[PDB]
Amino acid sequence: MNLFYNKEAVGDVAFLQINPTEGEYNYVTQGDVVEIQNDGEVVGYNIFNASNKATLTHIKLTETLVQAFQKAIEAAGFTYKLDADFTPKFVVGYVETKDKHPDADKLSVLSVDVATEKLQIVCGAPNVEAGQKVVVAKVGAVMPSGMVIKDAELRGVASSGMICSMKELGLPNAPQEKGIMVLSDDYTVGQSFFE
Amino acid sequence: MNLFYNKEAVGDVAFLQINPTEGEYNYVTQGDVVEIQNDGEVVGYNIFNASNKATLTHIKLTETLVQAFQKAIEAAGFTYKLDADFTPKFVVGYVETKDKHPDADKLSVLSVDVATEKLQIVCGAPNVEAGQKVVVAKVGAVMPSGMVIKDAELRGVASSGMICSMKELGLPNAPQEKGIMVLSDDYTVGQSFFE
Amino acid sequence: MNLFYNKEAVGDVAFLQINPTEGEYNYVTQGDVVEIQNDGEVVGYNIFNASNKATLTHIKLTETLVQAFQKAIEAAGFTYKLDADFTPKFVVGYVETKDKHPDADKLSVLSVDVATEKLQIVCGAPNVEAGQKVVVAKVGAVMPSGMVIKDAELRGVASSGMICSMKELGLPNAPQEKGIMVLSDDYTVGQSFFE
Amino acid sequence: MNLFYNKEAVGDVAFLQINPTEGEYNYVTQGDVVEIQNDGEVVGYNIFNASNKATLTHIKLTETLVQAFQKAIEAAGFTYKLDADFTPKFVVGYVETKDKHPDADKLSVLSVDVATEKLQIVCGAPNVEAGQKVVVAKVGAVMPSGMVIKDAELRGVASSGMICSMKELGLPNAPQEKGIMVLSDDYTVGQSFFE
Repeated sequence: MNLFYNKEAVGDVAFLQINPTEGEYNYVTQGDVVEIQNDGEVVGYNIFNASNKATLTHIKLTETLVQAFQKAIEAAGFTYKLDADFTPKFVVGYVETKDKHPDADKLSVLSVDVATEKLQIVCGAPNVEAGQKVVVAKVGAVMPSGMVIKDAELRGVASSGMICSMKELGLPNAPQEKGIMVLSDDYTVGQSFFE
Repeated sequence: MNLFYNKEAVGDVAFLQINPTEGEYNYVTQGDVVEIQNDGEVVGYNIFNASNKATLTHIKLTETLVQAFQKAIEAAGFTYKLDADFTPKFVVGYVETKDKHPDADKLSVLSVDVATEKLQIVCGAPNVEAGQKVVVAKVGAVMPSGMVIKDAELRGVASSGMICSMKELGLPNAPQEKGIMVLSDDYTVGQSFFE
Repeated sequence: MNLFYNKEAVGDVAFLQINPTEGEYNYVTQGDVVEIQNDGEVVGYNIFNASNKATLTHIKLTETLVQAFQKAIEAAGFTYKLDADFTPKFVVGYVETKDKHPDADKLSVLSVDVATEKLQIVCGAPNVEAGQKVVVAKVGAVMPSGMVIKDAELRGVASSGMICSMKELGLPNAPQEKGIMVLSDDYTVGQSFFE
Repeated sequence: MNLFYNKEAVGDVAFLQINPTEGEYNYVTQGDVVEIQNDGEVVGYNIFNASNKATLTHIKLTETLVQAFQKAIEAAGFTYKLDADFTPKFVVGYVETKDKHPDADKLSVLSVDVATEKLQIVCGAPNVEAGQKVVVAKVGAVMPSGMVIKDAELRGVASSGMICSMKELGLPNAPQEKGIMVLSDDYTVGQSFFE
């Protein structure tokens, strides 16, 4: 399974994610695309001669590649629709309020304005404070360490996203200061942190 | 959603992996460990004050960490029993036979001896041949590019594992030769490729 | 040779570093250590059976390894002394003053307090301002991109160090904001940026 | 300084490369290019407004960039001529002969055919043998670990290059087999290992 931990950043909480049992795989083939599914849900695709269906010349998914594949599976007759939400998941947010977690003690529940909406995320970073601009890994974001941010819940209260630190953003070497990263007012709430 | 493709080493086929949207999540809390489950299956754990339950000072799961966590969730009253498989997933294999794929043309179906068992994997690498010792990414292995090797099937015939190339093993720069990597007889079938 | 360039963070200035060409190497051998020198200067060492002289089990020099090697070359009779400073080269600095470069136009000359001393560094980053706390790569620091910060000079005025940006500090993905990184007052002038 | 050590691949010999303490730097300015030199040798260049002199939009030197810079420093009046060696440094070589090192015991002196020439390199890798095709890091090559291969000498006999192993070529994880890498006959002597 997977394990995420970060004392000074989020808190002295370990997060174990487990992949559940998987049934036998089924393969529905049509033309050059084979739809593979486990149970009733589709769990993947094997599209052949992909080179003549998409520009594939460390291949990383892009809104345009997904479009190409979507176009191909559709041309094959399948109706399933690939996740095509390429909205930035790492964004600049503003910490409106910070309050004590009702029953955690070293954790705070924050209300972070992220422009498109306001997120309630639980954070244990000792350096976080209201009035700060920070980068939040919204639900869906994929952490360098592997973990995928989900609509979690920390000891009772819901948490939708994570306040990032240098490490979280991908910094190779461990920084002297390990709390979360505080951006200058220069940054704009709602804007993507990455280009 | 994961995407694998490597015209040179595997073949001109793109493997898309999808995780079917998980329903609601339920949280059963007892002491410092919260058992989280989706449907009836447990899908994870949030163990708090993990630092005083395990030695957590790029945290990667080890038989000993899992033991620590298992001891903690049990002490909390839960009966679920965490996984393991720490058996090496990248191993040295021997290509016993190589035959033409009944209906693929540029793909071959191989029978690879991996000591503990014999695997039938489909490979399109132009340089692969019978009599070669090679490194196979068995089912379960996690490819640097993200994808997780599964009990697949390529155009009809089953494929359990993947014959690796320099890139697949994690080589930073693209090598001149892009087929799969052929090891010298020095290597032992069944042994892990990594330390 | 190597080439450094970072319009947005330092200025429209291409940095070419060049290694002059050496010649004849001489080898003075004593016991297990061979002192190699070019001209009259020592340019290296080959210490044999190093395993029984130091703990070498991506080997990176540490104050302690250098000590071990120093002890060995001395025990061999050589008097040369290895440079073992190890003082942090990436530190938090305070921008005291910012003035226009006498004849550059898009560059500013800054006076940065770095606790142990005050450094005059020339910077073209558009977002830098007096009153800001920033991380400076002092003379000697080794930039991820290869270049080694030296007691430079930009169009006339001397520059001892470089004001860093996300990229410079080792961030994998290009950030939306490309100027230099502005730290919060939380940071302490003179302290190392890295742990 | 750098450090290199591969007990199993190269030998129980630690190589220290030392950066000879350079005195002052001198700056000769003409137009937009400043020629910087240490002693009498030129050690670099700072060409300003480089964007309007070359196409600079992880900047890595190319025969064309060097041409652009060369054209600029010349237009400024300087006569120095940029080096820039672009011949592959990591190549496929053939181990013609392998003999015992006259006085090292666990080292062998090899005669490696590299097509353009024959190199005498000293190697301690236990798995190396005559008749093998291997990848050699010729003089000039830059090892991932930092060190720069030079016209060395190991306990008496000269060594021009290094026989590489997985680690040396940049493999992230430590391999089970740590000797040098033996290529299949498929590889061609003299050809670059990297694309």
